[PDB]
Amino acid sequence: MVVLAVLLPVVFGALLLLGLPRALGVLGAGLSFLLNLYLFLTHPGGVAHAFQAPLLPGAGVYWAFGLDGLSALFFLTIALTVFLGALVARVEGRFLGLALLMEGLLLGLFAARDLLVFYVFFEAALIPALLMLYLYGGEGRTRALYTFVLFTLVGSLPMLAAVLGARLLSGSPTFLLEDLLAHPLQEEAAFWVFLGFALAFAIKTPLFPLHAWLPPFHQENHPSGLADALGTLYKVGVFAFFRFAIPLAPEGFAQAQGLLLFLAALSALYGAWVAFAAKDFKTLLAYAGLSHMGVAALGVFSGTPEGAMGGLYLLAASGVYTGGLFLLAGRLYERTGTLEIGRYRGLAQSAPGLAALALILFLAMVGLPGLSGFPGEFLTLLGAYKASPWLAALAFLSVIASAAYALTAFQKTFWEEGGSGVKDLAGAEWGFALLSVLALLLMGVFPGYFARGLHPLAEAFAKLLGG
Amino acid sequence: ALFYGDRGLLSGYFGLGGAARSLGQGLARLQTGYLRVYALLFVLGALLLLGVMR
Amino acid sequence: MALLGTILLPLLGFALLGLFGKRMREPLPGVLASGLVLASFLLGAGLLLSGGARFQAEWLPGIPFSLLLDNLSGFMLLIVTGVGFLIHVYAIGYMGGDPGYSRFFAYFNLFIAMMLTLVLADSYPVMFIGWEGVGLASFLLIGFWYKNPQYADSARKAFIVNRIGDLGFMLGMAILWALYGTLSISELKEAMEGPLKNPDLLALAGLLLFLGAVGKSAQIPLMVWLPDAMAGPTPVSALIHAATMVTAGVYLIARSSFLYSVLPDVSYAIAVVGLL
Amino acid sequence: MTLAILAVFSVALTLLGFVLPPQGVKRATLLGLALALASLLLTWGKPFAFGPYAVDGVSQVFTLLALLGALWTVGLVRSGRFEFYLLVLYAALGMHLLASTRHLLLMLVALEALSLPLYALATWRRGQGLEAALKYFLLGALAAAFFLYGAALFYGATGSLVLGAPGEGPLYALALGLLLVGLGFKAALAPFHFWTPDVYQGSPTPVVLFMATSVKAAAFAALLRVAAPPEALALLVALSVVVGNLAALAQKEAKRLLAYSSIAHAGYMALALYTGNAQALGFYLLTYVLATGLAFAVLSQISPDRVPLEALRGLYRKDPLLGLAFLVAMLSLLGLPPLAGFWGKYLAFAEAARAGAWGVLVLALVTSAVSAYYYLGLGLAVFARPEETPFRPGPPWARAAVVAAGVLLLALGLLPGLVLPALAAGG
Repeated sequence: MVVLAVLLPVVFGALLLLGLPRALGVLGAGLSFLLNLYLFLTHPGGVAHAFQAPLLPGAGVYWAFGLDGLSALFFLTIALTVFLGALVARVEGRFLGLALLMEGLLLGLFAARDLLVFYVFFEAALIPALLMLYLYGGEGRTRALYTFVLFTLVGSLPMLAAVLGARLLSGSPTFLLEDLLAHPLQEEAAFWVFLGFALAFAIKTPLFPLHAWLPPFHQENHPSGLADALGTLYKVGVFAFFRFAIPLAPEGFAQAQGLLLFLAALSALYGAWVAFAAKDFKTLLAYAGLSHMGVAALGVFSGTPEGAMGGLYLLAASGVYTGGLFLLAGRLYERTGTLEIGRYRGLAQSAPGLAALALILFLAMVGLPGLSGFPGEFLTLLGAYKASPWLAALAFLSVIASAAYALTAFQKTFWEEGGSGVKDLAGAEWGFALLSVLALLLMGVFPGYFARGLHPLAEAFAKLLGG
Repeated sequence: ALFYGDRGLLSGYFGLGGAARSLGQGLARLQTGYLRVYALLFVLGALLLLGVMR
Repeated sequence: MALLGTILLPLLGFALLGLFGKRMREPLPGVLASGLVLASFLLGAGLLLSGGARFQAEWLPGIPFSLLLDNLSGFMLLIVTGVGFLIHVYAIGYMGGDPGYSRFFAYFNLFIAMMLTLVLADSYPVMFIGWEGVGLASFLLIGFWYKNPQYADSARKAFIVNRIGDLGFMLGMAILWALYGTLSISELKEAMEGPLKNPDLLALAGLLLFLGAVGKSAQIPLMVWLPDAMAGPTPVSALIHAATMVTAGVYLIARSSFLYSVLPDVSYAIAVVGLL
Repeated sequence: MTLAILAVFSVALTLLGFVLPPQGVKRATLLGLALALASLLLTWGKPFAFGPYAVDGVSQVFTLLALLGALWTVGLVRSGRFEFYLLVLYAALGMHLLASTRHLLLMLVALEALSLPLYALATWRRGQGLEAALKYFLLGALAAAFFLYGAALFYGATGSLVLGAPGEGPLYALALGLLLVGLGFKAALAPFHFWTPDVYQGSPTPVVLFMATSVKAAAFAALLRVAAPPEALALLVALSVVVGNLAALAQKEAKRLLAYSSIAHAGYMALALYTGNAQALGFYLLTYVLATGLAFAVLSQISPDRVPLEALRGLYRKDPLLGLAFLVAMLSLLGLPPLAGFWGKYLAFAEAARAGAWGVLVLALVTSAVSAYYYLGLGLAVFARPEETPFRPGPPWARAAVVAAGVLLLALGLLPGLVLPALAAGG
C-alpha cells in the first residue's frame, strides 16, 4: 500500500549508501516508478491506500497516509523524475542513495494524512539536502548550506507553535487531517496560526522577499545537478498551502489573499525577468523555478478552483522538466566542464538530439501549448483573473521574459558558430531524453487524464472559502 | 538591476545574521571572569526575578 | 476521428523526418511531406464534400477539445494544403546539397499540422495551440542555418513579439471565460447573442484579441519582426508571408466577427490600424 | 532499596581503597552503579517510600539517568587515586536523594551531598581547574544560602518544609523565588548562567560529561516538585535560551560553547515545568543525557584539558563511527527528525502551549533555529580536512558506550511509542 511506495526509495537509498553498487539505484528507482504508476492506476479516491498506525496515543500522533487525487500523481511525478535523475546522474559518487532517500522522504511528505507526520517529513527533508550539498560539491558549500538550512529552519520551527495552536485551540482530539478539519479555528486565533504557516510556507514557496536561499542552493550543489533537481522538488510550499494552510485558517487568509497574490505575481515576474540577466545555467534555472512557484502560489491563492488546479498541475510538471534541465546541464558539464552560457556555441552541430531535448524542455518551461506547462499556466491565469485581474495581468508579463531568456540561452548555447565539437549522447541519456519527451507530451497534450483527482479537491477547497 | 537588487537582498540577510552574531558576542562578553562581576550579575538577576513574581 | 488525420499526417511525417530523418535518401523526406500534404488536401476536400465535419475530445474540465470543419475553415484548409504541396515541391527542388533536408521537411510538416490545428478549432485554446505551434515552427525555420548567429536573433525577435501577442490572446480568453464560461466559439456565439452584458469588458477582450492578431500578422507597432524573417530560406518566407502565420490574423477576426460587429469603435480602430 | 546498595558500596570502598588498588576500586564502583541501575529497573512500577524519602516515576527515571552518567564518566577515569572514584559514587547517591524527596531541608542536604564531591573531582590541578573550582564553590554556596532562606520563608508561609502546601500571597511567592534562584543556578538557567561556561571550560572533560548530564538531570528532578509561577518560568526561559544561543555563537572553544548550549537546553527543559509533566521532561532528559554523554566521551578521547572546535574536524576520516555518532548527537541536540531530540522538544513545547504561553514558545523556537548554525558547524566539521590535533581513539569501552548511546537515541527517536507508554506509573 501507500507505505510500501513511500519507503521503497528510502530502503533503496540506504542500500546504495552503505551497500554497493551505483547500479542498485537505477533498478530501485525503476521499481519505485512501476509501483507508483500502479498506485496511480485504479485509484478510486482518497482512501485508496489508507494507512493508520498509532505512535503516540497520549500526544495524539499516528502514522496516517492515503492516496488522494493529489498524492497519487505527485507520487508518480516524483518516482519518474528521480528515476530519470538516477539513470542519467553521472555523479556516481555512490550517494545516489541520498537521492533515493530524499525521494522517499518527499513521498512520505506528500502522502501524510495527519498534520504531525507531514510536519515530521517537512523537517526531515532538510538533512539529505545539507548532506549532498556539503560533501558532494560547491565552493561556497558551507555558506549556501547555512543560508538555505537556516531559512528553512527559521520558517519551520515557529510553524510548530502554529500547529500546536491549530490543534489545541480547536479542541481536535488528534493531529489527523480529518479530525483537524472537523474542528475549525476561530477568528484572531486562526489569524496567528495562519501567519505562522504562511511564513514557513512562503520562505519555502518561494516568494519574492524570501527567495534569497534559492540561487546559492542551486549554484554549489554537485555540478551534475541531481541535488539541484531534488531541491527543485523541495518547493512543496504551495502544496502545504492548499491542503493545510488555507483550510485550517481561512480567516487570516481573508486579509492575506491580496498580499500573497501580489507576492506571487511579482515573484514570477522578477524571476523570469532576472533569468534574462543570468550568465550561468544554475542562476537562470533557479530564477525560472522561482517564477513557476510564483505562478503556482498565485493560482492556489486566487481561490477559483481553475487557478488552484492550474497551480498544482504546473507545480508537478515544472518540477519534472526543471529537474530534467538540471540533469541536462550536469551532463553537458560532465562532457564539457562548464555551465557558462556564452562559451561553447557550436553544440547543435555536434549534439543531434541533445539540442532537441534541451529545446523540448525549454518549451515546456515557457509553457508551450501541447507540453506540460501550458495547462497549469492557463488554468492559473483564469483563476487569478477571476480573483484579481490586475495581479494576474502583471504576473503574466512573464511568458515574454520566459521566451526571451529561454531562447537566448538555447541559441547562444547551441545555435551559433561551430566550436570544438561535443559528445553526442550517452546510452543512459538516450532513455533519459526519450522518457522525458514521452512524459512531457503526455502531460501537456492529455491534461484530461492526469489531474482528474485534482478537480474535486480544487472545487471543494475553493468553495470552502465561501459560505 | 533586479539581479543586483537580489544580490543586495541576500546581503541584507547576511547583515541580519551578522547582527545576530554581534549580539551574541555582546552577551558572551557578559562573562569576563571576575568573580565579583558574576556575583553581582547573579544577585541582580535573582532580584529581577523576585520583583517579577508580583 | 477521420478529420484528425489532416493534422496527424504532417506530424507522423515530422516525427519520421526528425527522429530518424537522415536514415532516408535526399528526396524522400520532401516526397513523404508533399505526399502527406496532398493526401491531406484530398481528405479535406472529401470531408467538405460530405457536408462538413465536427470532432470533440475530452480535455481540461470546462475546456474540451473541439474541432469544427465548415466552409470558413475548409477555405483556409484547402488554400494551405495546396500552396503547401506546391511549396513542398519547390523546396524538394530548391533544397539541395544543404544538410537538414529531413529536418527541414519535418519543420514543414509540423508547420502545416499546427496551422491546421489553428483553423480547425471550435474552442479558442485550440486556436492558441495552433498559434504557438506556428510561432515555434517559424522560430525553427528562420534559424534553419544555425551556424550563422545573425540568422538566429531574427527568429528570437519573431517569437518574442509572438509571445506578446499570445499573452494578449490569453488575457482576452480569460476575459471571455470569466464573463460567460464557455470559451467554445460555437457556444460562445450562441451565448453572445441578445442582451450583451458589460460591453466595456467585451470591447476590452476584443481589443486584446486584436493585439494578438497584430503580433501574428505583423501590424503596427509590431511590424518590425516580419522583415527579419528574410533570414530563413525563400520557401519559408513564402509560406510565412502568403498562406500562413499572417492570414491567421484575418481568420481570427473572421471567426470573431460576431464579437467585432457589436464593437463599432474597435472595428473602426482596426480599420485605422490597417490603413496605417 | 537501591539507596542502601549505593551506601553499602560507598562506605565499604572508603576503607577498601587501602587494601585494593585504584583499578580494583574502579571495578567495584562500576559494579555498584550497575547493580543500582538494575535494582531501579526491577522496581519499575514499584514506588517505595520510607520517610521523607519518596520514590515515584520521577525519582526512578532521573536516578536511572544519573546512574548511566556516573557509569560512563567512571569508565574513563583511570587515575590511581581511589578517591577520584569515591566522590563519583557520592554524587550519584546525592543526586538520588535530590530526586527522591519533597522535603526542602533534606533537599538542601542532598544538594550539598551531591555537589561537594564535584568540587574536589574538578582538580586535575591545572591552573584553570582551580579558578573553575573557586567560582563554582563560591557561587554554589551563595545559591545554597538563597535556597535556604527560601526554604525558611516556605516554612513561614506553611507549617511544613514539604512542597505542595496551599501557600500565601507575597510571602509564598517570595519563598518560591528564593528557592527558584538556587534551583535554576543548579540547572544553569540564566540569569544564573555565568558559572557554567567557566566551569565546563576549566574542569577535566569527563567530569564535565558527568556534570552536564547528571547534575542538570537531578536539578530538573527537583524543579518538577516546585509549582513555579508562569512569569518566573517565562523570564528564565527567555533569558536562558537567548543568552545560551547568542553567547554560543561567539564561542571559539567546544566546551564553553557546549556549556552555553546546555544553558539554552535547560531553558528548553524549563518548558515542561509549565505542566510538570514528568513524562515530557523524562523523555527530553533521556535523549539529552545520551547525546551529551556521547559528545563529551568523544571530547575526552580528544583532550581532557581543552578542545577547540578545529580538533573535531576530520573526525570521520580519523574514526568513521565516531564522526557518525557525533553528527547524530549534534542533530539530536538540534532536535531534528527523525531523532529523539525532536520528540523531547515537541513534548516540552506541547506542555508549554497547553499551559498557554505562546510568545515565549515562539522566541524559544527562533533561538533553536539560530542554534542550528553552530550545531552544524560542529556536526559537519567532522568531515572537514584534519588539522593538527591530539587524538586518543579510546578503548573498546568508550566506543561501545558511544555506539549504544547513539543507537538508543535513534531507536527511541524513530519509534518513541515504545518506552513513552511507560513513563507514568509504569505499565
